[PDB]
Amino acid sequence: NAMRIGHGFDVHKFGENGSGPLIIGGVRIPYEKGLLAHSDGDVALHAATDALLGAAALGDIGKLFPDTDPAFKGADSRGLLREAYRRILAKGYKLGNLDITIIAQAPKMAPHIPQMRVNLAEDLQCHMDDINVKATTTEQLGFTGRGEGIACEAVVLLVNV
Amino acid sequence: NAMRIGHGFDVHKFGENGSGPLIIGGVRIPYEKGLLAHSDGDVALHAATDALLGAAALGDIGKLFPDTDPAFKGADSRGLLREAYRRILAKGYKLGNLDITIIAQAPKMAPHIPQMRVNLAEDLQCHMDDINVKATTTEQLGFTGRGEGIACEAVVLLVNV
Amino acid sequence: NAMRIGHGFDVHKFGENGSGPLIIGGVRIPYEKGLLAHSDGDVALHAATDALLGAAALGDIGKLFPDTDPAFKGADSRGLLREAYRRILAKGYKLGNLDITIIAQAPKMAPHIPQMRVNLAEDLQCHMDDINVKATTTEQLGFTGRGEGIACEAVVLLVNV
Repeated sequence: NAMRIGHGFDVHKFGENGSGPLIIGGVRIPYEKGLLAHSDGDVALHAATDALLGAAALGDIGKLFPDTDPAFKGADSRGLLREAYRRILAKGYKLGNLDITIIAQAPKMAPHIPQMRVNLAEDLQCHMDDINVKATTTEQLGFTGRGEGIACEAVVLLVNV
Repeated sequence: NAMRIGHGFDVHKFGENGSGPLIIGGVRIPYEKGLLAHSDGDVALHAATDALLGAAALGDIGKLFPDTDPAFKGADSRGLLREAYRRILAKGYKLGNLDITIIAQAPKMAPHIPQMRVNLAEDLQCHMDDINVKATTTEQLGFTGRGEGIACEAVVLLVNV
Repeated sequence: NAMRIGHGFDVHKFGENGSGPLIIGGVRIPYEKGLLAHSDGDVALHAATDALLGAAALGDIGKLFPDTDPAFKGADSRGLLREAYRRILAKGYKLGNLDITIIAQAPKMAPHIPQMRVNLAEDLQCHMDDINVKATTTEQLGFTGRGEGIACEAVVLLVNV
């Protein structure tokens, strides 16, 4: 039972032309709209969490932190990540590595990726070499391209201890 | 050559407002429309199969079970899964673990996941701990959100014997 | 640090009704439009590259080959792949296996997959058994289904040397 694979996927619709400014990978990114979600609305962490729990066959964030429950209204996605990893460790697994892809027309994710990596390496208690983050656009096609929300895909490897 | 990775992806358009009621992960889920496909139309099994065959570098379900061939009109996706695994075993591989994500606005996948896991653990001849299933919506965005079909992504790890 | 996982994702919008004819997985496929990209516009290689670099926590193709830089206007995606792998080897990793899924309504990818596999096995310097390629459509749904562009997802396993 040496190694386990996991996959995550999250999308959030953009809000009004208010503020937010969208938080992603625990980083506050200036933008003229934020994302609409029951929680912090951080698609990168949501997708990373789902990957982790999925690898551990623990379901997903829903299965750990009921979406219905008012205790998680606006809750910090970094907190959820951190709890999820505590459970994974409990079960005798440890992060191998993590690869994330943000899918967004705008804003540019590039400048914020180093800090995102810092946050995750901190949260999954590991060296920053086990964390990789990418962005791409869909060349203006589909709802991400039409500019309506952003999406995120994650892929994870867990190692036995 | 210790371990091999695989990825799958399937989508089916919804039919009329007839019946179906859609079958997914081998589970019959009540819903006012079913999916339109040449076979059973089970996106979770289709995507899981593709992942498995992909990891084994065996192509995909097309390469094993010609879509053109009338012998697979309405064929049980569980049967196809089962044959595909027989071939994978033949080649000296065995499931490590499987993680699936269903992408759908409605109906709720939650209540049916335990049974889906039972079906796969049965079919891939393994303990149910090596099988993980998740759902998410795309927050009403895109064709899954517009309610037009459902999509499924799968990720697999094969181990050498 | 035995094995590392990676994920890639690319999409390109179709051009006019001119020529192109679209190049994918290094194969020239007859079609009445080609893809619109700053480079060769080969979504299969782009996604494969991103997976590789992602597994190596090296960022993505952007981080190696600035999109802004005029030296990569129309550049061969096979060249980029090849350079990326040189860097991965430099860091003590080697391909385990690769699985790719092309997502397209038309044209049919089927007949070209053997040759695509030849190109990659050549480029990643390995036996063709470590390379798997698939296509699917989205049953005419979404922008791939509406026929507006094609998309590609890749998944990779790197082994330590």
